[PDB]
Amino acid sequence: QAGLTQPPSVSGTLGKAVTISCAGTSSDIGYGNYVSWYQQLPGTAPKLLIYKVSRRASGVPDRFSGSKSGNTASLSISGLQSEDEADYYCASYRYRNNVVFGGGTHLTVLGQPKAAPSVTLFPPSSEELQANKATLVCLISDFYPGAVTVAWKADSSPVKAGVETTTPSKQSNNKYAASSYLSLTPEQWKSHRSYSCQVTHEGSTVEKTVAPTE
Amino acid sequence: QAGLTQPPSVSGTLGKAVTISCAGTSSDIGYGNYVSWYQQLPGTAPKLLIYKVSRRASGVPDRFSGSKSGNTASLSISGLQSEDEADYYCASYRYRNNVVFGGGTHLTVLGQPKAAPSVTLFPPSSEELQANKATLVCLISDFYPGAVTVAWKADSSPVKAGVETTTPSKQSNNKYAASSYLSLTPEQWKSHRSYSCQVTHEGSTVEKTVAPTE
Amino acid sequence: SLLPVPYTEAASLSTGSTVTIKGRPLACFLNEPYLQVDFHTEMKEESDIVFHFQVCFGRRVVMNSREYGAWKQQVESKNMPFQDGQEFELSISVLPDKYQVMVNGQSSYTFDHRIKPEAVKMVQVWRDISLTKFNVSYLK
Amino acid sequence: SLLPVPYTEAASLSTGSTVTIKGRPLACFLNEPYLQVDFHTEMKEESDIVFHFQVCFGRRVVMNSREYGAWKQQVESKNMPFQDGQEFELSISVLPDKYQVMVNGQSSYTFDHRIKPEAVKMVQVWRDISLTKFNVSYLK
Amino acid sequence: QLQLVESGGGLVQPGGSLRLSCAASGFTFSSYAMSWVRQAPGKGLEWVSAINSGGGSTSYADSVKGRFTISRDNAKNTLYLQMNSLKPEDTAVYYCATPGDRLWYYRYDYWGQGTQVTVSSASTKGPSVFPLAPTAALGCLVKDYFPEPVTVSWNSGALTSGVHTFPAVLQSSGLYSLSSVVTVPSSSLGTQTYICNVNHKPSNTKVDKKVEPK
Amino acid sequence: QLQLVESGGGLVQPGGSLRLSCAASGFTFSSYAMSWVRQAPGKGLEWVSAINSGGGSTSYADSVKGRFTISRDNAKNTLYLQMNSLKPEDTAVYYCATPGDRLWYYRYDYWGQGTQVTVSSASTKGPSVFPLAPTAALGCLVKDYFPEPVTVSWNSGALTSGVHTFPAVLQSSGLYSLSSVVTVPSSSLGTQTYICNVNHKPSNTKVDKKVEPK
Ligand SMILES: [Ca+2]
Ligand SMILES: [Ca+2]
Repeated sequence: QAGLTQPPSVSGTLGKAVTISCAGTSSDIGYGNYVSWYQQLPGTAPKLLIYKVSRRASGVPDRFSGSKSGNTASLSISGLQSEDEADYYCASYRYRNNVVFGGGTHLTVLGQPKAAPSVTLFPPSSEELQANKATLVCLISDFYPGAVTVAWKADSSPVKAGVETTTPSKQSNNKYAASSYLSLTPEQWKSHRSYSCQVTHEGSTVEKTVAPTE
Repeated sequence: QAGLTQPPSVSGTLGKAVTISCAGTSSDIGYGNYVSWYQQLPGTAPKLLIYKVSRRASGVPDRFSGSKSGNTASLSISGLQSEDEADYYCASYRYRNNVVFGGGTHLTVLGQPKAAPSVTLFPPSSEELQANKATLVCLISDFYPGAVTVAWKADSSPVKAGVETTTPSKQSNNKYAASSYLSLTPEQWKSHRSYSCQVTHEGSTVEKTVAPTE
Repeated sequence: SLLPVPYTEAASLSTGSTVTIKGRPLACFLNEPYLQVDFHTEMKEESDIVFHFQVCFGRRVVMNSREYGAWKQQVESKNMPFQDGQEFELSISVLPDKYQVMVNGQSSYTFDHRIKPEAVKMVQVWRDISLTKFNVSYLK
Repeated sequence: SLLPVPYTEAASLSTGSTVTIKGRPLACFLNEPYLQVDFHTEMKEESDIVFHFQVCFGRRVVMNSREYGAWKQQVESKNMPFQDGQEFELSISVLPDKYQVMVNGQSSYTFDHRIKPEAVKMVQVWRDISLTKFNVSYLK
Repeated sequence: QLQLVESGGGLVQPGGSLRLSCAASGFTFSSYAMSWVRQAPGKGLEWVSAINSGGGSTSYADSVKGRFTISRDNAKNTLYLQMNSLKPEDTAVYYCATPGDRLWYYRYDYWGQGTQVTVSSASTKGPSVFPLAPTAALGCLVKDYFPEPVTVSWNSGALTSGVHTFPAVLQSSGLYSLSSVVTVPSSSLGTQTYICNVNHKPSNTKVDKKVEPK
Repeated sequence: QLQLVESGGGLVQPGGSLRLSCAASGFTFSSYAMSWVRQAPGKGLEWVSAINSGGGSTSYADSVKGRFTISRDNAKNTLYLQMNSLKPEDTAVYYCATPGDRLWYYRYDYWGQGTQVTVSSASTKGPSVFPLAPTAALGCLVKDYFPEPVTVSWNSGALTSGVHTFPAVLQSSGLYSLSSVVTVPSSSLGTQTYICNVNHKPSNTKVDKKVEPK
């Protein structure tokens, strides 16, 4: 059964406009005025933006508008803001199936100022070392765009083993955060001169280093 | 009969406070709560500020306050503004005499920026010269403080005869205006090289000159 | 001849239904009498309001809905066909997508459906008016 | 037992006079019924109002005067001694410099005289209340 | 909008009579007490007379008692002041004001613009009007008139921005002169016609003077 | 304030059962239809079940029909979801939402925070908590737990400003780790006690860890 089909990714420019399409069938979008649009940030409940195809929800400004033509609905967003960089879902009643949803669209808001990551590196705690384990914790904050690559070094040489890195997640200030963890034996930690976390963001690397001799 | 007695002049500083006293008798201010205060700019109707000793009139901010003690009423003005440089009158009902008024107080608001006068000088018109008369018109605008002295010159020498100068008057922008007129015979106007209006404001002279050969 | 005010009556509305009210303000327009018409989801007056129509005679009309006990986005109209000290006839028609409000036979206000008119169970007419007529009519 | 609403009565007030009103709101506090008490300069309801007392039940009280047909500086109070769905006793006492307003025996609001209370010729009680008592009493 | 407009002022010989009128609009005139308040040149305010709403009760200042009569026509919304056996000490700007009675704590909430009364053994004298040829500044010289006031408008009241009518000079001769100047764009000179409309009601002089470049 | 709070989520073996609850407050629960909506990891929203105000009419998505039962207790203001014969495809965050019915155009105006359901043949694993010793940045490392979520508070909820709890990393091992860091003034180190309160409800692990300088 064809489902509510949305583009997985769309981009719009800060201060400008963008449209998000949602293709359905004559059983759902083309059946009545039961189209809703939701905004969502990962880890939180969706928030209603539009209902009844074109009506705005509570506190939703008029720059958010909805329409439909045949079996396809569209969400239009003008005066794009940093807050608008998020996920959007269309929904409709479908004959005998209650509410059906689109797969979602991630909206990127281009033209925002570049923000370099702020990096904090923690060495293994004395408590973890007593438990015969060692974890280096590299915390990455306040970066924009929301994409980084993390490399690790044991002294001057690259180390790929025991590296675990999260995807970026949007913060309250509309910038991004991520973390990287390097697992070592307490023996490896003490045998090397130092360990470094190197974070690359938009072609620029920021590096933090910790020594067991600190 | 002693009347409502106010200080003819008071000064206060911009952003600061000032009090204006009004001394009466047990027949008026000391008789009831019938004290009113009016603001006035010369040439316009007075505007009520306070009534019933301490109540504010329509659109009058709380920085204007009134009180009384025995037979004397006081108007207090805090957060002094350029607009407050004006005349103030107290009034009270007087037993068997309806409303009695004070003689008025001129309030000067010190600490305002100094503004040099803008001077325009007009020579006699061809129409006035045909009528066997000649008037030089010296118009003085936008000066602060509101005090100027005007001197006239026939070529390089001072001319005192036929000079008529107004007192300064407050403009809408809270600066002052004045004018000076020099009466001459059409023969005097044509016989001299030039005539000048010299306006002195806070020790600085601004001069304008007109030639019959223009 | 006069009906009780507040006037509360059970109702069943759909496209084609018309609620006709004939009344008069109880004060001169200078004193700002009000008229309020609320289409409720339940018989309880504290229930949600699908369509709230509030006239401030001589000043304005406000329209809104109360959902989950909270007032939503207000709509304001400066249109004032109501005349000072006069009897009025107000009729509210249920169209597929909105209510169409007539005042003395003239189309005066509209309000898009926020909740289907089929959710209405009760109509309350109240505030500073005397009421002589409350009729629910239907045309398919 | 009920008095007509709007209730309009001629009056003569001075220091020591008390206007006592016993009534009940006609709606639950969630629906924001109003109560309005106006001390007028003349028998005409379009006349100036020396003291306007307006309760928005469950929300606030506004007090003002209407002079030369214009509303003046509003005073607002958030004090709400009136209880939802209950009968109230409101009494307005004329003191030398102000009105002192009691609600169910408790001092609740004050309003400084803007025009002498001797200018009052009429009192009007209106809006969303039922009225059982209106008494003018005097204590020298 | 509440309005009070006095009229009837002018020049009167000593011992002569004059009737002032005050036209009320924008309020229920018959509901309020009224008063006349005057202001002599360079002096304070002085209450003259008072009348209740119905017109049955009147009162007068000791200085005017037996010479002045206050009355009102509630069907015409007009207040009057009949002034007999006039004296130079009666020379003043006369204002009608309201309420000014005991129930309103004797306050004056609203005032008229005022009407000028001059008691003198002197003849009225109409002014001579001369153009002051030309942003660009141009104007009209209103010379040698008596008594005050003169009104000046530009292009029959159409032109108001950029207009500065200066307070009059009282020359040693006993005659007044004033100037009115308008600041207009240089571009408009030639294409736009500039006329000063000068009115001196005491001598019933009406002069319309076109101001052209030399 | 309207609130919806889901609970009852956790780890369940395939074929097992789980009962979710949604506690409603701040509105007349018995007046509205309710729905359960779920979101699988990295996927979109999916409507699960619906119930009318009284509880007499229910509906289910084809994927859950015959395995799930929606019910409500209007005297306890609680919505339930009884889930039987659970499958890995049932793993998701489950939200209760309202109204979601035809009369309200099927919109979801209000949502709960969601409850995590994990269907897996795997055991719960409580985390190890390690301090990350110290403006000044300090924190807690919450290592190797399963399944999500863990909650982290500081000083039993008193400390909230300056707190940044990072989204968890899912390591190659199948265990999660996260870090929570608080930015505090350098002055407070020594005088102020800093404790991270870590809760992992699936394994009923509760760890309070004091973070001290080295
Ligand atoms: Ca109309
Ligand atoms: Ca109280």
